[PDB]
Amino acid sequence: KRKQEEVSAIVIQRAYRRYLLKQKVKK
Amino acid sequence: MKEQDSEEELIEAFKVFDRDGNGLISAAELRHVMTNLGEKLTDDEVDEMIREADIDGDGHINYEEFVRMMVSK
Ligand SMILES: [Ca+2]
Ligand SMILES: [Ca+2]
Repeated sequence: KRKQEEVSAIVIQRAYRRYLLKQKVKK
Repeated sequence: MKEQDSEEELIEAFKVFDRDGNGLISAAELRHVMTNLGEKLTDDEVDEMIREADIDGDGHINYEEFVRMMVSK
């Protein structure tokens, strides 16, 4: 068992990053 | 570095994550969004993320917990 406390954070952080890059069209 | 200020954005993600619109994110609700967003997660993988965010130990992610998870390193 590794827990994945850091990795688990990336899974959620990355998921939100895409949502912003998609929603935040800017132009 | 910008986490506490993310509230403006972190608050928008809630309405998008909370399909029930009750103000609480469960393990089935979160995994549901991950699928559409383009992320495959198992029932165990998701449940592990809920506990990490669940500060009250009820099995649901609230606003105070949402920011914490986002502002967690
Ligand atoms: Ca809900
Ligand atoms: Ca809770």
